[PDB]
Amino acid sequence: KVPVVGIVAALLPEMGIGFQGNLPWRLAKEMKYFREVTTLTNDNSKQNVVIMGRKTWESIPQKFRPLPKRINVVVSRSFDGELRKVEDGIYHSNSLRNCLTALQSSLANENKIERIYIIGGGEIYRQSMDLADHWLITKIMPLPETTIPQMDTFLQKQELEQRFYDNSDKLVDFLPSSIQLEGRLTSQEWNGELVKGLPVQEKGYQFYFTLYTKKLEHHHHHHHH
Ligand SMILES: NC(=O)C1=CN([C@@H]2O[C@H](COP(=O)(O)OP(=O)(O)OC[C@H]3O[C@@H](n4cnc5c(N)ncnc54)[C@H](OP(=O)(O)O)[C@@H]3O)[C@@H](O)[C@H]2O)C=CC1
Ligand SMILES: COc1cc(-c2ccc(C)cc2)cc([C@@H](C)C#Cc2c(C)nc(N)nc2N)c1
Repeated sequence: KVPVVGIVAALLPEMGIGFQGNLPWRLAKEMKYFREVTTLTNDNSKQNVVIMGRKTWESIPQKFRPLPKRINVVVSRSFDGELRKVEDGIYHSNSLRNCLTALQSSLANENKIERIYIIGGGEIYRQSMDLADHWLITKIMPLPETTIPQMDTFLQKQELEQRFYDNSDKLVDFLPSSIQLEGRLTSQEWNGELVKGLPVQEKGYQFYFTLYTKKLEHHHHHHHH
């Protein structure tokens, strides 16, 4: 009932997302996008949830966690169960799946979560292909004289493009309405792939804000009593 949206910054063509527990770039504009998208709501009385694996949590600088103005959920298999408040702004869960079911109960949530953002990392994203309704992927490309950074963690692009289609034409409409983007929508070929979205450049990189949406499903079974 509440949308589940994975959100990620990935380097094309491998969709690399990390190296040695850290982001492989430092892009203030990309990070600003991430902040605004996850923080902002259309309804002023709601907040978003951000869910992340334990290793991702531990890599966020300590001055900046928990992420402000969002409900933070950290998942670890060594936590107690399925959704527990441990500090102001921090929930622990021992289960990505059960945590999502729990967050979705209108009795627990009072219909005051707008969206649930899944914010990483590799392990968590692997498991979220079947859980997310949408993906906000920042598609990052090294400009001509930019060294490709070393990377060790990757989005599952195969499974991605299996389950989802590039719905970037509807990106602007999908974002919370107060966000302001400086690009206009833009299709560009890059190493043999169509890259469609809203362009920025910063440091040695060009990047596009894109939206992926679940492909239409055939009606095989509805459960009847
Ligand atoms: N480019 C981007 O947009 C982003 C990139 N990243 C990158 O990803 C990398 C980190 O990814 P990765 O190492 O895979 O780690 P994760 O952040 O995905 O954390 C993995 C941990 O989460 C816990 N966990 C995983 N699945 C479950 C589950 N189903 N239920 C309960 N707990 C679970 C486990 O914790 P435990 O071991 O304690 O039991 C596991 O070791 C870093 O390089 C980081 O920079 C991260 C966020 C964004
Ligand atoms: C892997 O180490 C990390 C560090 C930070 C971080 C770094 C610096 C500061 C000042 C604040 C937070 C954030 C993250 C995670 C939570 C992220 C992210 C994410 C992004 C930047 N962009 C997009 N598009 N999606 C994301 N999930 C990880």
